[PDB]
Amino acid sequence: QEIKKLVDQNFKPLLEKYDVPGMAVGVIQNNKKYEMYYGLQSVQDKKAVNSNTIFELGSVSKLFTATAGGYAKNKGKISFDDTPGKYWKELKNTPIDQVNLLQLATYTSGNLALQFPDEVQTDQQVLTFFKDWKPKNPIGEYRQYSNPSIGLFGKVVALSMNKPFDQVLEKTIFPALGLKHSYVNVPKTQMQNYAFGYNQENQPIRVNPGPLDAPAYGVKSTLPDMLSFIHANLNPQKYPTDIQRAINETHQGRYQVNTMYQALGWEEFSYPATLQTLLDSNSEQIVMKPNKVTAISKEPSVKMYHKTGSTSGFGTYVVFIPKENIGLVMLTNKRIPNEERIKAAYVVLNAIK
Ligand SMILES: *[B@]([O])([C][N]S(=O)(=O)C1=C(C(F)(F)F)[C]=C(C2=NN=N[N]2)[C]=[C]1)OP([O])([O])=O
Repeated sequence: QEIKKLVDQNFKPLLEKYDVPGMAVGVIQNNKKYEMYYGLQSVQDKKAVNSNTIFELGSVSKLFTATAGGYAKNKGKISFDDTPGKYWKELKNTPIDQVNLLQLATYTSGNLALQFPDEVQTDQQVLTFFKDWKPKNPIGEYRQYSNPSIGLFGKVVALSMNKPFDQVLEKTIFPALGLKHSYVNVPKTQMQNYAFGYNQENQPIRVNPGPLDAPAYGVKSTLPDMLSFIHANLNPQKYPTDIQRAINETHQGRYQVNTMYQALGWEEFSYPATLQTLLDSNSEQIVMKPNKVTAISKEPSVKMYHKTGSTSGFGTYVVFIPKENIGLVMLTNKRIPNEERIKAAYVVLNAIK
């Protein structure tokens, strides 16, 4: 009743403030979905954002990679104590076959940065990168937010399931989540629904191919689909047994970096959380530098979870709180500062609770 008015108060000004052509905000509360749409999926085409608009999720893709890993661990196909060598035959007995599937997933190999270097691109020279991989920091002790790390994990998960990564998500994970319009590759019959992203010059753009892009930042979805994914995270008991387990796996905190608990993809906090706690989670320091991990001391009673994502032309934020049975999704076709994403959501979900 007030939900639409709250989103209007808190999300709608951001379109003018950052010259964002288009935005989709979804709220799910007590199993009722609310969708709110603003502006255009394509400026040049004057095509409006609607329930069919496909946006790039950026690193919110990692939540799908994490979920696919939980599914594989609960079908017996993998173990999070394993190392890559067990699956990627060409890496076995190399120094990367010393780091385990969990550590890759949660960014602790000691020696992986946010990107593969630009020169790495083909299937052949990704293999060579990890062959010549040599340690630096103490395996398992330092959190380094990393596309190569989680990418490796996804590629491994795919190996364990026999099928390439793109097929794991589209033939296995997305259907098991009831998602009808989420893709690693947008088919031809859906290109008309794929938004333009818009860069900082407001030029229209879409995501560039890169090494192990699919598992790290390569998923595209709609607002109804993302609201179903949040529904699943809030109420997994209803889903097939194996995806229930996969989902519960993604909620288990593994370590803390001060006040952010790292789960499989999801960031976890004690609920209620202060706004500032939610922001610090995505600081330069956490995001860009290595940081020393600490074991979980206070196991939070009531937990919330979040994740940001960005491609060059798109912004995503996703948040849910199990015990309040509430969640939010924001999708945009121009990046806005992570902090503005996190803050508007804070004010809406509080105002409703
Ligand atoms: B993720 O979405 C990964 N972010 S990223 O920083 O590695 C990244 C970006 C961008 F800089 F936008 F974030 C963009 C692209 C891109 N590739 N082709 N077109 N754009 C790839 C990676 O997590 P967070 O939210 O922390 O940035």
